[PDB]
Amino acid sequence: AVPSVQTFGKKKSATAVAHVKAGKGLIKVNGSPITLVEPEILRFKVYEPLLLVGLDKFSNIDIRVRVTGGGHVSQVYAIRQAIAKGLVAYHQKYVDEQSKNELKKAFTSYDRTLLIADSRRPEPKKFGGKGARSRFQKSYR
Amino acid sequence: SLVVQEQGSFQHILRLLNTNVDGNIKIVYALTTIKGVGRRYSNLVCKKADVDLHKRAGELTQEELERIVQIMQNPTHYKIPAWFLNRQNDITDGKDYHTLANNVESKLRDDLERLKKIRAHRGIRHFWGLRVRGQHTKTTGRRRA
Amino acid sequence: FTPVVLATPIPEEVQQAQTEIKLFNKWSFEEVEVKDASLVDYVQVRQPIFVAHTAGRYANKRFRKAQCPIIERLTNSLMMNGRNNGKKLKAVRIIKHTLDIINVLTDQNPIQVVVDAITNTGPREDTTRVGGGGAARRQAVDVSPLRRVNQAIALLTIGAREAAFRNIKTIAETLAEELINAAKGSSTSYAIKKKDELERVAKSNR
Amino acid sequence: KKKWSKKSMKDRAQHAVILDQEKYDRILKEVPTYRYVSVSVLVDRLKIGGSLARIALRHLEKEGIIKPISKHSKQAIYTRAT
Amino acid sequence: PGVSVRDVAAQDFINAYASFLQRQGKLEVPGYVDIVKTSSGNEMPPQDAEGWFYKRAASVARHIYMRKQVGVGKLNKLYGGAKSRGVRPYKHIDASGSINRKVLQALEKIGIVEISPKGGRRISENGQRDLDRIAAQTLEEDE
Amino acid sequence: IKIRITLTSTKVKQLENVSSNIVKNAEQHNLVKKGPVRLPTKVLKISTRKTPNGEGSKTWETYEMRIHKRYIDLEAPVQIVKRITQITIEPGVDVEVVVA
Amino acid sequence: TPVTLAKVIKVLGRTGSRGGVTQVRVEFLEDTSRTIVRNVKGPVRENDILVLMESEREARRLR
Amino acid sequence: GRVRTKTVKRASKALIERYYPKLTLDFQTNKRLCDEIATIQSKRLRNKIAGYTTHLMKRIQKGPVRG
RNA sequence: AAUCCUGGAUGGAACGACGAA
RNA sequence: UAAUUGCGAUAACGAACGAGACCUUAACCUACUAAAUAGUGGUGCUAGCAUUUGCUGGUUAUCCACUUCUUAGAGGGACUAUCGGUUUCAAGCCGAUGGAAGUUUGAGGCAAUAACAGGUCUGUGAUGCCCUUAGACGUUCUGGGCCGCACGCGCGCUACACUGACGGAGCCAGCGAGUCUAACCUUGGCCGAGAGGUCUUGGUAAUCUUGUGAAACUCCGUCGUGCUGGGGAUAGAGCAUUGUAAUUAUUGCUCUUCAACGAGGAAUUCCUAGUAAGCGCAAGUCAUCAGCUUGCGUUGAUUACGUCCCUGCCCUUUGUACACACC
Ligand SMILES: [Mg+2]
Ligand SMILES: [Mg+2]
Ligand SMILES: [Mg+2]
Ligand SMILES: [Mg+2]
Ligand SMILES: [Mg+2]
Ligand SMILES: [Mg+2]
Ligand SMILES: [Mg+2]
Ligand SMILES: [Mg+2]
Ligand SMILES: [Mg+2]
Ligand SMILES: [Mg+2]
Ligand SMILES: [Mg+2]
Ligand SMILES: [Mg+2]
Ligand SMILES: [Mg+2]
Ligand SMILES: [Mg+2]
Ligand SMILES: [Mg+2]
Ligand SMILES: [Mg+2]
Ligand SMILES: [Mg+2]
Ligand SMILES: [Mg+2]
Ligand SMILES: [Mg+2]
Ligand SMILES: [Mg+2]
Ligand SMILES: [Mg+2]
Ligand SMILES: [Mg+2]
Ligand SMILES: [Mg+2]
Repeated sequence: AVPSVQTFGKKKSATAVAHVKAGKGLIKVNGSPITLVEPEILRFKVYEPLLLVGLDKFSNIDIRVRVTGGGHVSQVYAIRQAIAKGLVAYHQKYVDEQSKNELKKAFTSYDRTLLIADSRRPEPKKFGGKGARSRFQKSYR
Repeated sequence: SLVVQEQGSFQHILRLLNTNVDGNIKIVYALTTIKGVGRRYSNLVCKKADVDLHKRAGELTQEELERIVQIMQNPTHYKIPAWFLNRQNDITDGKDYHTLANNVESKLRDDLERLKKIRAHRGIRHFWGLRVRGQHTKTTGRRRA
Repeated sequence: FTPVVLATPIPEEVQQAQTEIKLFNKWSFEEVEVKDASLVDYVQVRQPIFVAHTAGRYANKRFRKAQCPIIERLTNSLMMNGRNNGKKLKAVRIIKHTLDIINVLTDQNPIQVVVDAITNTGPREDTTRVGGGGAARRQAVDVSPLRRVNQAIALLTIGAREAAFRNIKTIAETLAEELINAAKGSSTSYAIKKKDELERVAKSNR
Repeated sequence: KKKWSKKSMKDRAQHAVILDQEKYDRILKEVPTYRYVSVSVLVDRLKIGGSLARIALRHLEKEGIIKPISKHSKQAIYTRAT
Repeated sequence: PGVSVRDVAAQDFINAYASFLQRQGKLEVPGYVDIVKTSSGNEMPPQDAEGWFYKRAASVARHIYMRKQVGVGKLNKLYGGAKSRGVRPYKHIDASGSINRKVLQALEKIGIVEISPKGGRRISENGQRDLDRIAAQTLEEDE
Repeated sequence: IKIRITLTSTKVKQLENVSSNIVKNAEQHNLVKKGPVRLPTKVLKISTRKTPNGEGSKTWETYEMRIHKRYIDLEAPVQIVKRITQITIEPGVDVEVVVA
Repeated sequence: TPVTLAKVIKVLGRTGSRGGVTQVRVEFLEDTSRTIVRNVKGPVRENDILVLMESEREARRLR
Repeated sequence: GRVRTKTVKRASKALIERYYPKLTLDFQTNKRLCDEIATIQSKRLRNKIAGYTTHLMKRIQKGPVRG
């Protein structure tokens, strides 16, 4: 047994599990490195926590995330949340607390959602319309 | 990737099957100007004639053009699978032709005339000028002509 | 600076844009000081972002959109007129192309260019239907910073869209030339034309 | 059968779809002096069509006259090489 | 260090593998090629048309390398798409089945894919080695 | 001997009472077991116009039946199995046992 | 090309029949000690800033 | 709005009327003794009662309260 | 220790309906 | 105050109904219970690349361990908590910090008294009276019709194109349904351009269909401002399926035909955040037929956070020749 945790990131309906352990610094995504995420722009959106905290903190540790649910953008957001949360869990359990708390402060200074999942969920569809708030169309004459 | 400059061989609007086909646009969608020729038939014949589809119609040889129209008016000889044909199992001889520029509307006419002299429902409907495919006529096709 | 390498090879341009400085897509957010005050505190700069996409929730409270970065506001005001609703990725791509164009032309920072355009195309006076009843007319009034910014973005995007519709120029380059003409002060830009007619009407109805 | 409109027309331009030597050496001399180059530029300037324009951009970028900075489909961007 | 299909981008891999197969020029083509649409929902045939059997073959090889087992039903579900039924609203429609079926037959012939238990088709060691080496070429072209 | 017992009711607390009394019987007899696997409850939805006639505002009504399903796997002699099926039944609860 | 900057110090209330206008008493940044009441079209907070195209005008205060 | 109803207010007033030398200005302990000392069907109503008891104790610690 | 102050408005057009109960 | 919600005032006191409370649902729990019908890791066997440790995978009787993800059950959690302002300084309101969550947390279910001479005897073996009751208005068989078209309205679907159409690759959801004395959802194999056909298989269903590999979307390319590869109505010919039977084409497929439409006048509808809008998907009806509805999720904006100007609602005061009540 070597130091390892497992965390998760979430969005509307996506879930990104993330196994984090000690290794040589490979960051894979469902079979593949982080450079092949295929929006080609939220690739940079997912590089964010790495580029923020500095890649030196990823040399000792390997992350492997499995993602299911949602659509492409939501899978990306689940990925970045699971990554940041797994890093923070590692630095909480195995490394001291000061590194963890400055890491958390950096993440929450840049963007709050990196470590906590947004609360917005779909409102149900109500009859008389196609959506929740919309109604079909009134005709008086 | 490279630009052929050009020669004076280019021609604008040309003629085939009694139709003034426009040049300066690609061959397939140019030949689709011909009645009885659509995008599928045109792409297929331009493939079977060994023609570069990237080329504009206005730069082609009479060899290529006559080969193409030969394939058009005699398709089944050039391994066209007989279900591309607009008129198969025709109505009289059982053979599978392919109608073109004027034959399309003349054959449409004599079909309507067959149905009318038979006094069938579709023929009476056409003769009155109404819709035939069971569509509704209460609230659509008002300004029918 | 350090080039560090991982078990997964992280490229050097991403390493640099990580640890050198926090850029845009590939542009710095410093050297974009606003010269005209009264729009500071409402154009959110000095909070850099790698892309203009964020799942940010600013429409819950009143003045929270002022803390949303202007480029996300521009992307957001791009996706409209129906078919294009949603599709924020296309807006982001169009924006990236547009800022590349505004760098090759007019080699200043394209972010400085767009904020200059915002500052210049902000209607300062505007009208309203006022009265105590039948005595109804178009009385002129001041315009607030936030509505100035919003109306600026609306005018820019609408002009770009109306230009790009039914012609060959891309939405990207229409937006680019519109932004540049606006930042200069042109009277060819849709936004500036609308601005000056609005201001003239306001002047006339004092 | 009313319009509620009148729908005025346009000039119906006549962009070129084949080129020649005059248009070609014109391209070669006039693509320089352009700080930003793409299909819309090479259609509002030199009156080729977009197909010719894309082929010409690939051609020029091959030998190297116009420098790319991003070559996204539906929007190709090029400047002049110093 | 080790290389596989997953460490290389999809589009580039597939283009490389289809070029390899077109240059190899031995796989198969049925004969009804250059006639068909690949799907009831498409309204035109392909535009390349000097190939694209190689592209589909590369794509399904990638797909079976990723997955455990597949079938013509799955591939029709995947390569099918939005059919414009003119005036009525769009809809998902499965693709043409003979195409993918004969693709899998030709790949079984050349020995990239084998028939699997639990029904369907699976990647064998030969195709695995081949695809890995092609991806190796695809990312050592980077130098 | 490898029996499964499934409980496919609507009344959650009656069902849980049955599951509880079964498992305490199992442990007082010292029987190893896979615990109560609570399957996902399934919601039979039925959507209907409230009105018999057609007129009125188009008001709709979604009735639901919640079906809660549980099961437990046991390893035990058939004598204790048959008396187990002899005991532990409730109103409004459908049970079935299956060997192998 | 003269314009006057004015800082908002007090939001009084909404005005106009449809509520799309707000009365505010401001403080001229330049030439301070001067306070004037003005209409505004959009949203506004205290300590915001306004660009008066003309400074010599105040609205009929609703009192 | 966050107005509370007469059920809450009256129940809190009773709890303060006869359990003052007891619960203090902390909602958590006030909750954890109110569930013990009164029987209530709902956790939500319990928490509302406890919050109002805390507010009333805050009132009491600086001057008295009418009623 | 300095120190002068206020309360306040109007504002166009808009015809008609069988009786029975 | 969302609220006859409450502070309080007080010829009223004390109560009830309604609202609220409540119930369901969605969001938090690396705290409890567990789970080859959901997963994860490890170890066995094994494929490939690297070989130097490793990386990606496969593996049913290889077992071992765990429950973060997933399921549920029992519970916890938020009560506007804490702080600062403001108010007779009370109910309460604003802001900030914290927090999963601080618009009664969000959406719904139930939802008062009094009424409409609202709708429905075509849902009722719920029904009074009248009519009819054996060449019946009963019942049933055949064939038509309810689709019928010079026109006028309403709910909607397609689009009027480059933020685009098309061809390739990429490739991601959720709510749910399904066969018994039946014949359902169908995987996989083969044939066929296609629709579809055929040989088998799984499933009474967290297990199989189904990761429902959905669509819009992204990346590459073709086209190139041309009523044009936009648009795909209207027609002709043929091939398949449902069903006893499709002829006024049931539908599906193929080819050909290629009309208006160039952003819509007076008018007018819906909508304040994961909401509008785009996007498709399951179910309902169903032998076949979705352009409809009921729900589902994917992408996801702008603009208010206010007013009573229009249309109306509530409370009070006021006037009234109104009482089937300003029609
Ligand atoms: Mg919707
Ligand atoms: Mg659409
Ligand atoms: Mg354009
Ligand atoms: Mg596709
Ligand atoms: Mg009269
Ligand atoms: Mg009269
Ligand atoms: Mg294994
Ligand atoms: Mg307080
Ligand atoms: Mg509620
Ligand atoms: Mg009745
Ligand atoms: Mg009868
Ligand atoms: Mg009818
Ligand atoms: Mg309706
Ligand atoms: Mg596409
Ligand atoms: Mg699913
Ligand atoms: Mg079309
Ligand atoms: Mg259906
Ligand atoms: Mg029917
Ligand atoms: Mg219906
Ligand atoms: Mg209205
Ligand atoms: Mg009077
Ligand atoms: Mg009277
Ligand atoms: Mg009157």
